[PDB]
Amino acid sequence: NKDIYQALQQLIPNEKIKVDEPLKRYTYTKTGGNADFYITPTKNEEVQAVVKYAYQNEIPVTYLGNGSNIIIREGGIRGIVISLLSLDHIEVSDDAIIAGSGAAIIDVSRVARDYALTGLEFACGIPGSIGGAVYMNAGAYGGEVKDCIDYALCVNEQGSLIKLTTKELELDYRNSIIQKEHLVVLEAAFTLAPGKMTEIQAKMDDLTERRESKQPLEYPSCGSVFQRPPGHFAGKLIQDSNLQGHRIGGVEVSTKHAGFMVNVDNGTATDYENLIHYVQKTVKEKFGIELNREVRIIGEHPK
Ligand SMILES: Cc1cc2nc3c(=O)[nH]c(=O)nc-3n(C[C@H](O)[C@H](O)[C@H](O)COP(=O)(O)OP(=O)(O)OC[C@H]3O[C@@H](n4cnc5c(N)ncnc54)[C@H](O)[C@@H]3O)c2cc1C
Repeated sequence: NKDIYQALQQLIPNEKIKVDEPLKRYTYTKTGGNADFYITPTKNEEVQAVVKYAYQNEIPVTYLGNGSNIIIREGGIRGIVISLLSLDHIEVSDDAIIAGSGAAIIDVSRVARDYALTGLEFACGIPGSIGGAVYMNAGAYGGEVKDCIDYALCVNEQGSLIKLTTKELELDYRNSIIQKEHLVVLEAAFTLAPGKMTEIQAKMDDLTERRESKQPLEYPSCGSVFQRPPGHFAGKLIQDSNLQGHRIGGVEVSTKHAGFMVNVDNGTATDYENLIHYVQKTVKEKFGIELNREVRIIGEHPK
């Protein structure tokens, strides 16, 4: 690894490279082992240089946002982890808004309101970054990143810049082309419609109230873990299986929303995975229905 470190240092400012860095310090779930290399670029060129280098030497690269939609094993991640959290700009021009993939979508949603632009109120409570939102076509309460996005600037695994328009992004229900061909999102552009701020505020206020009353927003958490099985709702099945409150390590099935797994007591990525297995097993026994995992689990098992 000496070799990679030395090489990376030839390509990007040294202080932007952290070695054997515990990811639990940065993930929304507060879990995750060591990242061999944790890079925080402040420019697109730096992302390109790192991706090209990794491609050339076959080093796996993991793109990360706020970690609100993954579970990283306690063994950490082998290779290079690029955090896009510093690519945070948000700029508005009339009805258009551009934002770096590291910017919090909630921050962009709040900028939209500041300019009396309607169309992103649905995102006032979605955790994470713009890059992650694009990756999953994040959506809530009838809204989707897809409603107002024009394009997303990305870097392919070979290190080239590619501007993908709305159609090319192939935004779908909880999916996109970012997933299918491992591109890294650098920036997203939107076009919104002028609106009446008091009305924009009222919608955000209602959606905030609604979500707060239904979700365990006060605990680090991973959101909706399972796919929805035919004829039922995963959270309802889990609840009817009397799994709410069931804990393993420091992670338990939320007593506020059975579809959520909260880190209530310094839990680990291992607890999450174990609890998932246990929930799948308990439900299958009670209803004969098999819940399939929706949230990706990455990284290595410890030891
Ligand atoms: C309490 C709670 C409520 C939630 N509510 C909603 C909701 O209402 N609607 C909804 O859609 N989702 C929801 N989520 C899920 C989550 O917030 C979204 O999926 C979000 O867009 C993830 O952003 P992130 O920065 O946290 O991504 P991460 O968790 O850091 O990563 C997610 C995935 O995207 C990739 N990725 C991350 N950044 C980039 C990038 N720049 N380029 C390429 N790939 C990248 C990663 O490799 C990984 O596969 C909720 C989560 C929680 C904990």
